[PDB]
Amino acid sequence: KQWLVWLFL
Amino acid sequence: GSHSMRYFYTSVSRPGRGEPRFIAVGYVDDTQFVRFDSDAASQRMEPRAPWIEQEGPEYWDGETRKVKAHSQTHRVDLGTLRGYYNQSEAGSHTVQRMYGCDVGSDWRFLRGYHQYAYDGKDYIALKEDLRSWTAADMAAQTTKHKWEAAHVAEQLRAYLEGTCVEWLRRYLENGKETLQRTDAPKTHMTHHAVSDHEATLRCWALSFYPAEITLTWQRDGEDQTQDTELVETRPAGDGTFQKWAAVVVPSGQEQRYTCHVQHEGLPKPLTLRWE
Amino acid sequence: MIQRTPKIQVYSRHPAENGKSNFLNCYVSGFHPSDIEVDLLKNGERIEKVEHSDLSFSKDWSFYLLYYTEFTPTEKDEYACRVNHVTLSQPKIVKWDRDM
Repeated sequence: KQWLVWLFL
Repeated sequence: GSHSMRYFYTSVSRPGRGEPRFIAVGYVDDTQFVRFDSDAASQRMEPRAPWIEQEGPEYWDGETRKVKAHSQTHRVDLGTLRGYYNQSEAGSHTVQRMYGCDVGSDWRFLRGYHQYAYDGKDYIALKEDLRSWTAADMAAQTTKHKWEAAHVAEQLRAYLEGTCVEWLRRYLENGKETLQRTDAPKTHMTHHAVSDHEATLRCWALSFYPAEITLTWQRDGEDQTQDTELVETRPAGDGTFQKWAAVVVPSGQEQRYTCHVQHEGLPKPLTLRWE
Repeated sequence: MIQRTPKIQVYSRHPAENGKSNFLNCYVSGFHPSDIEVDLLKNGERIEKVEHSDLSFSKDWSFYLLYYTEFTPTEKDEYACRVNHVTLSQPKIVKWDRDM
């Protein structure tokens, strides 16, 4: 299962 | 032994032609089990292994929503990096992301990783203490500061040490017949006459899993690393892999050359000699 | 921005035997950027019944793909893989050697 958070650069 | 779950994401920008192409793939060890293609009509996370189809529609709904979120984050990251490097919109650019977890023989969390790359080169990565980030440029330095401010490392660590490993375990259990297996390589040797006095000996390993293997040619028991041609491990297309290694030898000296095969499916490494 | 030229391998899923079903694999790897063109040629013509895997990449961040089709190899049938990439000034062809 994938990570739930939205990660931005 | 140890096992791994890893998700890979790739988004390339198409200037003026439309939104960036986005493709995501999931792997357990060396077996792919899911995909997403933003150009595909389904617009769903699709199964690619037989043992993941047992998941109900809720699992797929969740994975589709998550992968679309990651697609959106990449869509923003493309412009963010175009700005950080002062590049014109006319250029097509690539952003690659990869994260996951490894587990030991006790099926306890062994390690985790999370890395980004821009236009083919490292951008930022998570350190193996799962508390800090390694950055390459000053733009990666800026992203690192942002993530240190937002406490990204703690959340990522929690995910990797809980849900990543738990569902790696669950995938190993659901697909035990596919994933918890080792296929020893079927090996043989080939002899051709390159010239009137030289001949190529080729050592073949076929139909093995996992992909981690080692082929070595030796002469008088001495490593021939510099004069042996060794192709990359290649997929057979059915869950198994292939590899071969060749040397050119003077005619009449083949009995001095040996091919050594190392693979997890072999109790001892194999030694092959032409007959 | 680094570029990388595709490494090409042409082979069969199983050891080829004349007159029995097999797959003709063309594995392209190590290339960058992702945009690449691949064709599987029989006796010069390109096969239409061609599939391919999903884009992935290795530890060096370079991409790899696998193109394949169902065929029955016969002695006297030429098979090759023709790829075109940005890092190639001309399309690259690799003939299928039954022992490679």
